[PDB]
Amino acid sequence: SHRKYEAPRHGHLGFLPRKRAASIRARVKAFPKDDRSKPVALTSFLGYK
Amino acid sequence: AESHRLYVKGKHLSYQRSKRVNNPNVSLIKIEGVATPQDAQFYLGKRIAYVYRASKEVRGSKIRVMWGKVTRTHGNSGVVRATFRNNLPAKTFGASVRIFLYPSNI
Amino acid sequence: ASLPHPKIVKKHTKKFKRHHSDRYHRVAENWRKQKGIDSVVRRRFRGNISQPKIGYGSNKKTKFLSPSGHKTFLVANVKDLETLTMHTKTYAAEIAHNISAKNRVVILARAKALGIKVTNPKGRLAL
Amino acid sequence: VEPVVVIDGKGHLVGRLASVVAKQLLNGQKIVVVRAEELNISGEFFRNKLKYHDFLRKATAFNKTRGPFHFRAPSRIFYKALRGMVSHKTARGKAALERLKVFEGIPPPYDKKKRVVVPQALRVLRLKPGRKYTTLGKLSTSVGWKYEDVVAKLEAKRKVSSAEYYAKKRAFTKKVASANATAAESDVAKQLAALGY
Amino acid sequence: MAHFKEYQVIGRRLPTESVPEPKLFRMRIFASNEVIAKSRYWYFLQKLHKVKKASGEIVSINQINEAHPTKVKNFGVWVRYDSRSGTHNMYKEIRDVSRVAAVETLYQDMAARHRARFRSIHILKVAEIEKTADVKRQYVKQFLTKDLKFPLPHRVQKSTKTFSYKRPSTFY
RNA sequence: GAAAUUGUUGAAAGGGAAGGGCAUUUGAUCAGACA
RNA sequence: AGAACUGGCGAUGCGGGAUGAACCGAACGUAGAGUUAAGGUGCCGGAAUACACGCUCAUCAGACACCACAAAAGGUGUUAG
RNA sequence: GCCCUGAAAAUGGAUGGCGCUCAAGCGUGUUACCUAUACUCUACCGUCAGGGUUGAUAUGAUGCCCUGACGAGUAGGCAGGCGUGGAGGUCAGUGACGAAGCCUAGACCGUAAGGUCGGGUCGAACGGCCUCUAGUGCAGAUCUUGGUGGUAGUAGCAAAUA
RNA sequence: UUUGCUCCACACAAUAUAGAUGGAUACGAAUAAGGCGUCCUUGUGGCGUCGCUGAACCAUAGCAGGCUAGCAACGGUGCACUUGGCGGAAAGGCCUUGGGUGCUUGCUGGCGAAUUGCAAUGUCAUUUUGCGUGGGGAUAAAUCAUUUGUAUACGACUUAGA
Ligand SMILES: [Mg+2]
Ligand SMILES: [Mg+2]
Ligand SMILES: [Mg+2]
Ligand SMILES: [Mg+2]
Ligand SMILES: [Mg+2]
Ligand SMILES: [Mg+2]
Ligand SMILES: [Mg+2]
Ligand SMILES: [Mg+2]
Ligand SMILES: [Mg+2]
Ligand SMILES: [Mg+2]
Ligand SMILES: [Mg+2]
Ligand SMILES: [Mg+2]
Ligand SMILES: [Mg+2]
Ligand SMILES: [Mg+2]
Ligand SMILES: [Mg+2]
Ligand SMILES: [Mg+2]
Ligand SMILES: [Mg+2]
Ligand SMILES: [Mg+2]
Ligand SMILES: [Mg+2]
Ligand SMILES: [Mg+2]
Ligand SMILES: [Mg+2]
Ligand SMILES: [Mg+2]
Ligand SMILES: [Mg+2]
Ligand SMILES: [Mg+2]
Ligand SMILES: [Mg+2]
Ligand SMILES: [Mg+2]
Ligand SMILES: [Mg+2]
Ligand SMILES: [Mg+2]
Ligand SMILES: [Mg+2]
Ligand SMILES: [Mg+2]
Ligand SMILES: [Mg+2]
Ligand SMILES: [Mg+2]
Ligand SMILES: [Mg+2]
Ligand SMILES: [Mg+2]
Ligand SMILES: [Mg+2]
Ligand SMILES: [Mg+2]
Ligand SMILES: [Mg+2]
Ligand SMILES: [Mg+2]
Ligand SMILES: [Mg+2]
Ligand SMILES: [Mg+2]
Ligand SMILES: [Mg+2]
Ligand SMILES: [Mg+2]
Ligand SMILES: [Mg+2]
Ligand SMILES: [Mg+2]
Ligand SMILES: [Mg+2]
Ligand SMILES: [Mg+2]
Ligand SMILES: [Mg+2]
Ligand SMILES: [Mg+2]
Ligand SMILES: [Mg+2]
Ligand SMILES: [Mg+2]
Ligand SMILES: [Mg+2]
Repeated sequence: SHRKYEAPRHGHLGFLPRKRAASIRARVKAFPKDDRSKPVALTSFLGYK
Repeated sequence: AESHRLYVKGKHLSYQRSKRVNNPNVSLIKIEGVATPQDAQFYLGKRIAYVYRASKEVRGSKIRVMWGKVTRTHGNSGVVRATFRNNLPAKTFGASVRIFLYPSNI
Repeated sequence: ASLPHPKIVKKHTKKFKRHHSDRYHRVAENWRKQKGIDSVVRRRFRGNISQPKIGYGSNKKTKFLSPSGHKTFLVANVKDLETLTMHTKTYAAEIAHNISAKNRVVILARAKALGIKVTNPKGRLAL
Repeated sequence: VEPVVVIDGKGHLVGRLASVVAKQLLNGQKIVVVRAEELNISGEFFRNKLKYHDFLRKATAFNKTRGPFHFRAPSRIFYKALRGMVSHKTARGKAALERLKVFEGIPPPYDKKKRVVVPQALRVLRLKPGRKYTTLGKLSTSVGWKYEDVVAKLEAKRKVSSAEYYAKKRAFTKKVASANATAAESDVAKQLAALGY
Repeated sequence: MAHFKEYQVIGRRLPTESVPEPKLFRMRIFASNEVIAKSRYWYFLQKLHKVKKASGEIVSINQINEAHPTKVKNFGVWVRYDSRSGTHNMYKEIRDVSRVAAVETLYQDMAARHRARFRSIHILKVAEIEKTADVKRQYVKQFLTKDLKFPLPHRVQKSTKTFSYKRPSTFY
């Protein structure tokens, strides 16, 4: 009929589905842009918290 | 030679039909190289074989045939209507079909 | 060796089953006419089962003929069988379902003697 | 007429190309279509962009995952024009569609195979001069297609190899003509002229 | 209404004892056949005279053929017609090779530009324009200039097979 | 010693029901008629 | 909501109008061959991506009776008068 | 005239859909072509009608034979038939060498109601024809009585200290 | 778990098939412009020529294509080898060398074909699998149970164990 009072929805539709991940090791979906003028180097690193 | 063909290549298009009722009794045939009813008048009467295979041998063969005849032309673009000894199975819309040169009148 | 006859044409070999006799066990296939006010079958909408009607009736000429072209005549004994003595091109004996095996071999023998066809000779046959 | 027909989409008008492609499959002719990125649609770019956004808003309100799917690639905009011209929920229809393949660019097999065109859907033959029109690849990038650049790069590479090929060939048929002409005027050739050859 | 013939039609009101030999009137009429032609005749006589078909008679009906059917002529054409909201007189000019051809393209034109079906039109006059320069409408004047020539750019040939192995050329 | 309903065996079909109509392919099955 | 005359639906399937009681065509025994209606013939879909003269370009074009809506007013868009 | 403005509503979305721009749009013209249980011709069914035919020595006179037209249908009327329990007659009917009943994507006759056969199971009785008779035909009635499912190996089997 | 797996070869058996029956025959780009030839001052160049459809081009004769001889060419092509190189968009294919070998209808010869009876697809393709045989080749893992708690309603997850 129309809310009554307006309020923001709860939580963020851009983090759905709220399922368990396919792996403990989260994936790197993107790497820094490449600049082939600099020396060769890793662009990330593993460790344990 | 490499070619031994004595028939014209053809194609089982459709049953005769209206917008929502077909008629398994009359098939519509597209003949290669025939683009008009005047052309298709040549083939009226010619005999037509749909040739197919089966797993189970019969009187010697694993190859069976359904025989028919072209009967009239159909529309303006060379398509032809044909009837068969038994109506064609309808999985064959789009299947190849053989149109012979007999009965000949040349 | 039956009388010559025009090719037998059957018009509707498919059985007329009652509507919805395929939908509920409580409904036998025996033909039964819809009388409902709304029924699609009674109203003959395109796509439902057709119904028996007099158009389907067979040629007076080949009606009742079996494939052999003989009418079948039910027979209980040699006397019944012998009613077909003068009509072996026209009628064929069927031996009735409740005739004993030993009486069948008599009936069958006499049929052979008279040239009368028998539609079910192998019945109860001591093989 | 041939087992498989390869159509150079470039310069064809979507729905007229689709209309013929659909019929062919239904009739049993396998079709493969290349360079769908160089397809056209009549109507200026903005128009067809607006149309595409209309399409884009239709979705299943309770779950957009079940709702109409919006493919952004020129090959697949194309398939869509096509698929909707085919009774595609019937066996006969699935069968026709399996007979079809569509590509952006000209990937292997088909780059060394001849491609044809379909004059009754050729833009330059159909559209009245001056009427604006759209190119499929440019429409697609604007609604998300990610691969115009990569296709462009491969195509330029492919187009260089094919220029070589052509050149070699044209060199060769020049020789062949030089041959065919010593034989001109010979007796067997005058006889063939006599018979229309 | 079709492919037109042009007819002379002649009628009169029926004779009477006190008035035998009534006057006799003629119309030229453009129609596809003599049945429509006699119909049209009665239609116009009744807009002009105390008569109708039940008290009149067709005296003669004859097709008039063009005198010089392979001679290009400049036609002046005068029409009355109804629109959706009124009725209107019009002058047009048509260049063709017969009155009959000329009137076909008129109905075509009237249907295309003004959306006038056949019922809504009255041809008032069709006349050959003898001197160029009494030619008034420029879409024709245009075709009277000396030593006139023009190309037909962007040639489009009809394909006869659905596939083609070239890539056409609109040269000409 | 029926039916509903059930177990096993055998055969078949099954991309959001099933079942039905006209037609034919394919499999299985079967009457008749030849002399 | 209520009358008039006829024709229909109700009691009626069939072809068309995608769909639909009433509109269009046409009224039904079982079948073969033929030809049509109303309606269609790019593809879906049987059937000319037929012929012919114009008109129309829409950053919410338009697309067929019943029928699934649009008006006053206004345009130096374009057309013919 | 066509187009444009004027032109605002609620899930995403409909010239039927795809899509179409010298159209696959709008107005008009000309051919061809597709297809209704309709029209034309033919066979077969039935209905109504009009004819013909008692002459024995063979078989249906309610018969046989020729001919023409016609066929939609609720409520409803009438007609000719199918099936069930009992009754009179008849077939000197069937049957322990297997009656009745039951089973059977085996056969055959009938437009259909239904009828007939084979095979399996079974165990004592039963059927054709003329006729008599009625407690004589089911899908329904929130029908009656009995039986049985999916629900489902599911809800649950957790108060009172162990 | 009674000798298993894999690639190549041939063999028998199956099973199939959305539909072989001479060839899918490769620039790009423009369309109010281009292709090809040719020259040159190498250019938005000169000159010539073509289109008006693939109605083309290529292939195509021989028991469905048998057995044989020769000549002229030195060409063509099938096959298995071998040399050098290319192609990653889905390359999985293209090109090149060299010897061998078959066919050659480029031409000229010898022999064969019937009775499949006046037609009957008259059977010539390519799918997947199964079983033995013998030429190479190769000799694991996953799951239950146990265990961790970075995980968990149950499955699942994540650890650990010769
Ligand atoms: Mg609010
Ligand atoms: Mg998972
Ligand atoms: Mg309908
Ligand atoms: Mg009932
Ligand atoms: Mg009702
Ligand atoms: Mg929105
Ligand atoms: Mg017991
Ligand atoms: Mg069935
Ligand atoms: Mg069937
Ligand atoms: Mg009522
Ligand atoms: Mg009606
Ligand atoms: Mg569709
Ligand atoms: Mg069609
Ligand atoms: Mg109106
Ligand atoms: Mg509508
Ligand atoms: Mg204006
Ligand atoms: Mg619309
Ligand atoms: Mg449409
Ligand atoms: Mg029009
Ligand atoms: Mg035509
Ligand atoms: Mg009929
Ligand atoms: Mg009749
Ligand atoms: Mg009736
Ligand atoms: Mg009775
Ligand atoms: Mg009784
Ligand atoms: Mg009683
Ligand atoms: Mg018994
Ligand atoms: Mg059963
Ligand atoms: Mg029998
Ligand atoms: Mg028994
Ligand atoms: Mg006892
Ligand atoms: Mg009685
Ligand atoms: Mg009672
Ligand atoms: Mg009942
Ligand atoms: Mg009951
Ligand atoms: Mg009930
Ligand atoms: Mg009832
Ligand atoms: Mg009950
Ligand atoms: Mg109960
Ligand atoms: Mg339990
Ligand atoms: Mg529980
Ligand atoms: Mg509790
Ligand atoms: Mg298949
Ligand atoms: Mg040039
Ligand atoms: Mg050059
Ligand atoms: Mg030059
Ligand atoms: Mg060529
Ligand atoms: Mg050879
Ligand atoms: Mg020889
Ligand atoms: Mg590929
Ligand atoms: Mg081995």
